[PDB]
Amino acid sequence: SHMRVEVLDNKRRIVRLRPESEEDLWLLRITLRPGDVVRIRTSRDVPVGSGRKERVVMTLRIRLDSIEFQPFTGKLRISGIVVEGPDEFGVKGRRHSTAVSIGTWLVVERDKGWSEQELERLASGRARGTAVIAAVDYDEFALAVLAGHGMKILEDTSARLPGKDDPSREQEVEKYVDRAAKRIVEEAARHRSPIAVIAGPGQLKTSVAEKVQRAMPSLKVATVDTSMGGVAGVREALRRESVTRILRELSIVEAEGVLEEFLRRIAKSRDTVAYTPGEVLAVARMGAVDTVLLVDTLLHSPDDAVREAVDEALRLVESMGGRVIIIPGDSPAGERLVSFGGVIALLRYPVPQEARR
Amino acid sequence: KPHMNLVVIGHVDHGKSTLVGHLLYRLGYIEEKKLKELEEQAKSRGKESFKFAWILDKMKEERERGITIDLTFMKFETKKYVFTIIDAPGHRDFVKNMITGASQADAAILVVSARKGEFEAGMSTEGQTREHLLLARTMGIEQIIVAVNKMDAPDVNYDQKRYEFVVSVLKKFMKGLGYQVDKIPFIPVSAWKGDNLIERSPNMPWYNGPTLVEALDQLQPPAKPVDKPLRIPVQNVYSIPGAGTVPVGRVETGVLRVGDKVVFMPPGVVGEVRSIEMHYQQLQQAEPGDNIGFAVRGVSKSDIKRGDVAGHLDKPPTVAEEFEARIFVIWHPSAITVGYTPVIHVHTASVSSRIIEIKAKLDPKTGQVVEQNPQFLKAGDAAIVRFKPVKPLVVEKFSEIPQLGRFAMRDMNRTVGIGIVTDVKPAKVDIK
Ligand SMILES: Nc1nc2c(ncn2[C@@H]2O[C@H](COP(=O)(O)OP(=O)(O)OP(=O)(O)O)[C@@H](O)[C@H]2O)c(=O)[nH]1
Ligand SMILES: [Mg+2]
Repeated sequence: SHMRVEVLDNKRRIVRLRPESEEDLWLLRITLRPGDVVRIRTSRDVPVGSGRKERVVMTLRIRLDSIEFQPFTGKLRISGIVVEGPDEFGVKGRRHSTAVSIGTWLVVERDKGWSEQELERLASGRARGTAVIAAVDYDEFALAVLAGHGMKILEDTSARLPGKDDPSREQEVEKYVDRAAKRIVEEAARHRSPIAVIAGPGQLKTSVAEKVQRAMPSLKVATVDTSMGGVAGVREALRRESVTRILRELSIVEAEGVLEEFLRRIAKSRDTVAYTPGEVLAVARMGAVDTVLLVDTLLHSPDDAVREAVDEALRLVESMGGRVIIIPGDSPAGERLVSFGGVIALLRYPVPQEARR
Repeated sequence: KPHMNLVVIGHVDHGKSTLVGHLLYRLGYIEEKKLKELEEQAKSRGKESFKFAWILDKMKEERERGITIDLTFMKFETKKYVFTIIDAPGHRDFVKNMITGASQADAAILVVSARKGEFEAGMSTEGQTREHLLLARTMGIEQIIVAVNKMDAPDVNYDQKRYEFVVSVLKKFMKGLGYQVDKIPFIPVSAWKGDNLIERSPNMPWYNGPTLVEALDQLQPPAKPVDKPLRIPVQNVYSIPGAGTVPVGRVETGVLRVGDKVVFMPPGVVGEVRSIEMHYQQLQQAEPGDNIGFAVRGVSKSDIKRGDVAGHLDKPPTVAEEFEARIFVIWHPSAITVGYTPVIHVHTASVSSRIIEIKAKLDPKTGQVVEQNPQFLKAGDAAIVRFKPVKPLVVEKFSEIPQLGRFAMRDMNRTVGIGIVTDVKPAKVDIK
């Protein structure tokens, strides 16, 4: 149900753990850092012996160099320079690149020590699942899969339908909805979705909804009114009140609220927001941060200074009662963030610009 | 005998479809057995006062609702003119379709209800008398006839006091949009009864102004930009037996001839024009303002869609990789920033586009650059911004082909902004 996490040494530098869900894999993405040394049982191709190779399962300690996550693949890609292994194979100094899959045991050693918030973060993962969202109108149909940690478009399609006067226009829209229902079922199945949010203007969405309910009767099927179909509709639906409630446990969705509020303040009460790594650290030190919205790519920036600033600021706001929310760059909200350097913050009180030093 | 396109606009249910339907019936364009069959059909199902509207509304969801969803096209003529009248949806969920109608139009009939509560709905901050007047303006319609309607309703009853009020309110707003309001008719009518459609209405002796048909003949037909490269935004695509696949659209610029080879942008598909039909009439060429179907050899219905634009291979429609625009923010609840992605409505197309730069805030009175790269924009700032369409989009500089270079910015069922395009960064032409 969540990542088992057990601290091995008295110096609390070494932790054994086992991802048991993709959210656990995401938790590793936002937690692990370059310099961490991991230890897995992988395997590699060794030249034993004469002109021949054998694939040998072996345990290595790798100084992490690269941590990479792509949603809906169930894989955390990792890479680095091997710092220890069976000496009979001479792997030290050589790059190992593998993937941590769900269920893969791995031990990781952090020199600075594993903080207590970090350990808790790691174990937090409620294996919250997945949802699918579609939007349909007479022009377009689009379908997406949603998780806490990512969003992926699965279908984008003009309904190259006749104009309304056309004879058997009724038949062609009937085929259209059938197509849309069949896709919504296929992906909800493929992704183990309990919930299917079906959006759009007017009755098309409910024609579609009825048919997918009938094919997956245990599925939770919610219609949402929305200005249009297609991808823009899926994105609008993420902002409607009903969906924000149903999907409230998803970061991608919760981000939308704090971005809406952030923009409101940009317009109406400017000194109560901050953005940019540097500014957010500044106001996080004051104790001014109520919540911080942060794209995960900042956690893994190639600039050491900004990784340290961001992790610090985040350590700070957590310690003084604040909420921290990490989202993928690959999300509607995460794309709005890039203009603000990838982090925004809602402040508890007005901090003047002259004071953010 | 000159041709013009009429788009019928206004708030939801203020009577656009009955007004068009009845006008056609009176003018002699609908058979008795048909208007009566519809009367039976209507009454038979929920709807009842819809027999006139149902000679436009024919979609399944449309009849059940009973709402106009997508444009309807009909032909008729007056003494001076032959007309394509375009019946637009009023419901806010379908203003994208009203917009494609407005871009096609030479002139608009604004239908506004005088009924207590109704008129106020449509003229409210979020109502569609207001929205459609805005959109018509930004889409380049400068000839407008307003029909003040439902004059027979119990709560109006031909009252000149009411008429005068709605006109007052209407005129104020339209004047601020930039309309020379005194040069445009406000015709008290009953779409349902027929008051002031064709002949004078006994019930409203105080009017004396022109009837609807009269107002129609006072319209002056637009200019015909020949010697501009051919542009036909496609409104719909049909697979028709005897013809093949035929796009339908209004010729915006240039001239099309049977036998011409034509390219559809952005798909880059090419085909040869086999035929041209307008109002069921065979043409050998289509001039600007013509609203045509044209059969295209070598292209299939899955290759091209609404929002694509046809042109000669010679000089193909521009596909904007990026574009620059002078905009004005009508409404937005907070701050517009870089990254904001409204949907852009131009000619027959609607494509979301990411603001990738706010180059400048402009003085709202004299237009000088007042701030470069401002943090944000609000209603009602004027700015120069750069856009990046999220899918390929045909746009054209306003100074070159205006009808392909004026647009509304819409987000979240609201009209947020309007703009004209000042620069285009063309994508590389690909051809098939
Ligand atoms: N009394 C009276 N009723 C009218 C008049 N015009 C329209 N109505 C009624 O208003 C209702 C709306 O009719 P429609 O023609 O569908 O109005 P619409 O503006 O075309 O509707 P949408 O296209 O969906 O926005 C119908 O029940 C009509 O009978 C009128 O002039 N007088
Ligand atoms: Mg109608």
